[PDB]
Amino acid sequence: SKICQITGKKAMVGNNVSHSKRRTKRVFDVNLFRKKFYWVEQDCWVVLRISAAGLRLINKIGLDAAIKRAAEKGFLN
Amino acid sequence: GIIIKPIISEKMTAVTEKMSERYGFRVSPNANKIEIKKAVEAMYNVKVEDVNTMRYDGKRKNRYTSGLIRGKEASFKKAIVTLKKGETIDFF
Amino acid sequence: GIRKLKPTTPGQRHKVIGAFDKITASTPEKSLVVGKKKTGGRNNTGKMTMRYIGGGHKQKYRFIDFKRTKDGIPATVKTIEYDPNRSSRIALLYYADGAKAYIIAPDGLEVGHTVMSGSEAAPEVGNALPLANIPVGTIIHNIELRPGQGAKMVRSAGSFAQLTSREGTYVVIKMPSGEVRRILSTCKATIGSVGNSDHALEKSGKAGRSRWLGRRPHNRGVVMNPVDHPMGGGEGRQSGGHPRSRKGLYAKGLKTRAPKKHSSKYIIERRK
Amino acid sequence: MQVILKEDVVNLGYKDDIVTVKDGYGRNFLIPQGKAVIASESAKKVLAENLR
Amino acid sequence: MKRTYQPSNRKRLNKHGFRSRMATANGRRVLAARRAKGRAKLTVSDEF
RNA sequence: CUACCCUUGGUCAGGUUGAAGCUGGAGGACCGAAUCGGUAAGCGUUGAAAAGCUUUCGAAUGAAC
RNA sequence: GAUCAGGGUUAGUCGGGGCCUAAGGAUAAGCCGAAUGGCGAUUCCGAUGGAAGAACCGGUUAAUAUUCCGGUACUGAUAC
RNA sequence: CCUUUACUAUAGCUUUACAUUGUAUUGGAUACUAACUCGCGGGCGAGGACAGUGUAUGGUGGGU
Ligand SMILES: [K+]
Ligand SMILES: [K+]
Ligand SMILES: [K+]
Ligand SMILES: [Mg+2]
Ligand SMILES: [Mg+2]
Ligand SMILES: [Mg+2]
Ligand SMILES: [Mg+2]
Ligand SMILES: [Mg+2]
Ligand SMILES: [Mg+2]
Ligand SMILES: [Mg+2]
Ligand SMILES: [Mg+2]
Ligand SMILES: [Mg+2]
Ligand SMILES: [Mg+2]
Ligand SMILES: [Mg+2]
Ligand SMILES: [Mg+2]
Ligand SMILES: [Mg+2]
Ligand SMILES: [Mg+2]
Repeated sequence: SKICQITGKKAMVGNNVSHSKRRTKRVFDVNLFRKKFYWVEQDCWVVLRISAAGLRLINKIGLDAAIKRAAEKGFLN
Repeated sequence: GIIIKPIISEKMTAVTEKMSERYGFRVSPNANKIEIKKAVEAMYNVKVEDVNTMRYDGKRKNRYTSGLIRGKEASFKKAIVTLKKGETIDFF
Repeated sequence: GIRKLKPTTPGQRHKVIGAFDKITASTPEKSLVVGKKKTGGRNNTGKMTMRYIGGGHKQKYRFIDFKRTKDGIPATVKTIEYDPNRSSRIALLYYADGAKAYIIAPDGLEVGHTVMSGSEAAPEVGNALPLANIPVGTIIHNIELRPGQGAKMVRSAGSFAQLTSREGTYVVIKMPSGEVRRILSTCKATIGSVGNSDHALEKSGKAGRSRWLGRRPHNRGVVMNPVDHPMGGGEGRQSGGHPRSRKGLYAKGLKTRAPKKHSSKYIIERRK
Repeated sequence: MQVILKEDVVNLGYKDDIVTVKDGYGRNFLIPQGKAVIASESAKKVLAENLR
Repeated sequence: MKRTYQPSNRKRLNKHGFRSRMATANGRRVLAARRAKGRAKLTVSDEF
């Protein structure tokens, strides 16, 4: 599943619009990558599939709170 | 309900007239040879020495009405039983 | 090293085949062969992705040791065999401890010689040494790209490369294509050239030999219809315009190397 | 990215202090090694103590 | 001359039989349409 | 069905010629049945047949069937 | 070779199947992907192939016959 | 349905910017390793803030 595990972000459907206003279907994809993280509280490593927006949340409230927030809303499963 | 009925036909009467220990029954199509030897011996109280079997599908009986109303008779299995040499069976 | 046939039949008039004179054995080793399945150029979805492939003789695959990891253990050359899977010949080796392997047969390596691999091995034909321990100016084949991976370059019949210079952690090697590039000094190479150098003098002679080798006939684009090929169409023979493929790829000079490949840091001079 | 230095660090230093770095420097070098810890309110209160 | 229908019972069941229909979503969609119509013959597995 | 491919099986009367290495027995070699085709003519055209029949013809150890 | 009724196909060894694997197919751990799903082993399935378990001649019926009968063989289990 | 220097689009390829993405010396280079990438065997190598990818953008684009 191509879903961010911290934010839940997935691809959205839109249009290409030309100068003559021809509209053709397109996909807006997520800036999604796999990254390894050191988890200070648990003294371990985890690998997450997150967006660049999810990394911003990790680098603001910390890893541990981000995973707790992600598990409440149902993003990590 | 292994044995359905004995066979009284021209061929089988001649077979018995030559081999006095040779008889033939109709049995349930899914009974195996070991079971059939048990049934003929637990009902006629004899010593069965050999059993041969053959499977008959039923004859199709296609009638016509407004056409082709298919029909069929039930399938059966034939068992030719050989008794211990010197033993007989009486269907009366 | 070749045998030219007399023109008894029009199919044999221009046929030239190898003499098969270096071969010493007729059948392969049992523990080193396995039956090989044919693709007709079809991929795992069943669609034909490569044209002109199909048919040919049944072949068994031979396990060729391209890594030469048994370092320090001597080996002896037992037989030189035919191999349908490659243009060169192959040599069977019996190690002193009981192992057996096939290697590409270097030119000048013959039955009864002794071969070795490792950093403390003599630089002799058929020996595998790191480039760091190979003298400058030597003729070498079976060149590793990465250490521990295995020979990848300079393996076809008659091919060779020359080690020209040392640069510390890298050596400089000139390839069969004329390219000059830097290779890591911990990689491995085998001394000598690849044998069967007269393989490029053969002539098949007739269309049938191509089918034995597994190739199917190849059609020109100018003799098709426009729906099949951009070069098709026309009333009578036409040139078809600029040479291009079915997808419209220019066939007369367009460069296809990715212009930001990282290995360009190691390519000193280019010819390909 | 605000972090709490748990150790004395080259250039930026003076352990047990509030310092701001680029997100790459903190997430990838200081925290995985263990010369810093992310600065949240729930950790900055544990640092409001000095008791020296 | 050779005509289009050359029967093979093994090929018939592999291509159209009951177990091949049930193996895909679109095959089960076919079985649901034939049941809703009330067909007496569901697949080629019935005529046998 | 047909086009191509993959795996696994089968089939090819008889005669002739005489390469590499007096011998030897090669070949998308020769003649010719089975077989695979479909050159020419005749016939058929509410046909026996929604493409056939008769005679004739090509290949017939191979890119064969 | 039509309609109706009755009758007729007999195996330790034959042909299958039980065992094995090919092309290919379905999968496991994993990978990919709006959904439906697509891939993916040395795993399993799958003969047109391989099996170290073994039978041939004759005669009899209106209709079966290495199957029934005669003669002469062979191959597994099992008990003493 | 087919063609092209008809029109308008578009898959693909390619350019730059932001994100992924950091640190030193002297902006722009040089240098480093910890992000990230590949190989070996069951950590050691080789690269490296490039590459690849997302978004935006110019060019090309009868392949469609
Ligand atoms: K051609
Ligand atoms: K075209
Ligand atoms: K034809
Ligand atoms: Mg018997
Ligand atoms: Mg039977
Ligand atoms: Mg034409
Ligand atoms: Mg002209
Ligand atoms: Mg010929
Ligand atoms: Mg003929
Ligand atoms: Mg001729
Ligand atoms: Mg002929
Ligand atoms: Mg009658
Ligand atoms: Mg048998
Ligand atoms: Mg199996
Ligand atoms: Mg008869
Ligand atoms: Mg007999
Ligand atoms: Mg157009």
